[PDB]
Amino acid sequence: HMSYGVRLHVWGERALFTRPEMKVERVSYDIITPSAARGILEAIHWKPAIRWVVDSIQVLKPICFESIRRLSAASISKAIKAGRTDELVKYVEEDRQQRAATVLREVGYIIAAHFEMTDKAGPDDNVGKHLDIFNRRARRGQCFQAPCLGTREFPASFALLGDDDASDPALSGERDLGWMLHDIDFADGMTPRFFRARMVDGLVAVPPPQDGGV
Repeated sequence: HMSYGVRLHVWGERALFTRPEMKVERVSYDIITPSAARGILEAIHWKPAIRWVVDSIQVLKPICFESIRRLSAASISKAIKAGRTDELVKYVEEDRQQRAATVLREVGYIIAAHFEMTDKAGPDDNVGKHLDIFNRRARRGQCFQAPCLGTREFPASFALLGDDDASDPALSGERDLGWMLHDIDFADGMTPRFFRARMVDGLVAVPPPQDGGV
């Protein structure tokens, strides 16, 4: 059993879909990953009975980045000159505490997903019930926890869209966004998988699990 697809407009001032291979600095992927999209639908509603599957992502806004940080050239110079490692250690600890990042700026996507009923489904569980809890909640802007744009420091706004339906020159045509995190192993909820994302007039089809992921 699967639901009809829902459609969820998500956006924010900033986003950070952390690239996993660069495990020192935090850099964002060019667009929301399927796992982060799944993770937003689950924030609105999830239960063991159900499995959210992301089918496609529509990028609404141009891909722009920004260097951001949450003690400078001359201070280093002076503390070395003054022979003060204590201050130099404080400056190092302090720099790490800014947790420098390269984040997406002013984003907005449309997530197209559905859920499938799981083997954890009880007699009281069905598509109708669970689809209606989701829609009621999304319409109302309420959720189990605040959805995020990749990391918890970036809250996700969202509105539910209707059933039906690319004019930005930056988004049109076929574009190869290359390899990116697809989603995490359902099984151990830890070992990541990847797919080559391709974008057509904003639309990025998302392969299912059993496929040329990794």
